[PDB]
Amino acid sequence: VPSLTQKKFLCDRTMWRIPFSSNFMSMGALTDLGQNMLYANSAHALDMT
Amino acid sequence: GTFYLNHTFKKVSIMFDSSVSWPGNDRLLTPNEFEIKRTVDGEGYNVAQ
Amino acid sequence: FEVDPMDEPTLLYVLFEVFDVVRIHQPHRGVIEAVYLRTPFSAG
Amino acid sequence: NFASLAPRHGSRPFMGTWNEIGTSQLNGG
Amino acid sequence: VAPTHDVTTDRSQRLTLRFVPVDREDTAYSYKVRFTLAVGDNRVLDMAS
Amino acid sequence: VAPTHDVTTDRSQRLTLRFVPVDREDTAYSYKVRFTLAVGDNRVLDMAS
Amino acid sequence: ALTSTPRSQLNPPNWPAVQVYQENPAPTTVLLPRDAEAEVQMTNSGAQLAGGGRSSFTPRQAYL
Amino acid sequence: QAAPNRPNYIGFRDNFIGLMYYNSTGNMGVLAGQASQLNAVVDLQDRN
Amino acid sequence: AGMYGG
Amino acid sequence: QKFFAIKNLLLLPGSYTYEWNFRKDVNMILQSSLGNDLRVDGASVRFDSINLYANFFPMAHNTASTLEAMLRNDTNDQSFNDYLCAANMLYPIPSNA
Repeated sequence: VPSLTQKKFLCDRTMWRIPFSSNFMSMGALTDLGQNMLYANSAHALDMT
Repeated sequence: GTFYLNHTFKKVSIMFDSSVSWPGNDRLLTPNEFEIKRTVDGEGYNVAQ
Repeated sequence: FEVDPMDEPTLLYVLFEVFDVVRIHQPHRGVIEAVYLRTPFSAG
Repeated sequence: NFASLAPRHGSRPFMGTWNEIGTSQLNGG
Repeated sequence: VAPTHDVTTDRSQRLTLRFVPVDREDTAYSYKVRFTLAVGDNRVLDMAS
Repeated sequence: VAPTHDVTTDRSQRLTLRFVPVDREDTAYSYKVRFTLAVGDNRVLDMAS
Repeated sequence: ALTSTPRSQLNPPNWPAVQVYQENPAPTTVLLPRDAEAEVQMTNSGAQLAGGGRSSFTPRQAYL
Repeated sequence: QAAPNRPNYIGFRDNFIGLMYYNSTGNMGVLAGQASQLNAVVDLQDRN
Repeated sequence: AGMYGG
Repeated sequence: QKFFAIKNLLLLPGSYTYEWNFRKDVNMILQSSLGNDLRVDGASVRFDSINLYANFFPMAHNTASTLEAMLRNDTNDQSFNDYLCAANMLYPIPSNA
């Protein structure tokens, strides 16, 4: 009897992460994208849906 | 000079030192062996119907 | 090679271990070059 | 020196060991 | 203190680049593709990914 | 003598190479193939073949 | 007087070679890729080549 | 009683708009150098 | 390095 | 993508034609449990569309051009080794030899 498929992922016990680096790498605690001349100068409100 | 069995051949390889197929170098349409007569079609090799 | 007697038609996997170096470079902007061999059993 | 590329642990840049430039992975080597 | 002098850029380049075929075929036992992957003057591709 | 010195190649040229259609298109009376044949810097095609 | 070639037969049937504009471009400088005087020795050593200074195994590159 | 079906006009959208993905950052296109590949157009979710 | 991440 | 020359290669930019011959033969693209010797049961494949992907690292255009104009050389050039690095010879043994 014919069928479709269903796909789903399971990520328990850990949190999703998004690093604040412009290449997204874990190069250090500080990042290149965190201490540049744009985010250390000015204040920035964020909207996050 | 009677010869009439030239149509009964399948696949001809020539290996120098049992290492290199002779024309080598990716010469021709299938370079490991000299395919005189392929029964099935493939991607289309057959000459003169 | 001496093997135990077997039922079905089999074969043997002789695997002569050789070298393999696949030294490449791209000396133009968009042109790649490959220079390689295996050197007891080389294509030559 | 190329010190502006390594992820620095503090003031000293993290410069790796000398086996981190080639490889010798053959079957039984 | 992971550094910022010329690692990750401002110049607005992509991160993944899916390529799309020419040479689309069919065979009773085979299939083929080819991809004119273009990369361009910079942004060196690592070819393992 | 059948001379050497730049008559036959060395550097892994394929002799015959099957090209391909990209975007065949169909009407009920016609059939319109659409090729991209290409040769690069060498292997100067005869086009009678 | 300023422009036309001084000739006897106006409307001649067969112009000479020198009184007709020729086309002499520059001699075509052809860059030979790989001089095979030391490249056929590399394959006979056993290394099959692929791809394609200009090459790493030979240092010289002549062009005619 | 047969009243007529009421008419509509299936036609192409005026100035053919919506037929090219605009401001869908990700479904954009690019005029780019053949040798250089770099984006000479980037797009935003806003900026209609 | 004791840290939640790099 | 397991071929040893193009496995861990470092690819300086240009425009590179990249062909591939996939296999549609259902016998050695699948795998049975019990030695279900297929191609007679009715198993088949069909490929809708096959796409490439790649992952560029974003290097700065002054420091990529001190990689690229330093990697383009005669002495700075990649060289890979096959792991198994051998040549099978494939000798048959007839029935009970």
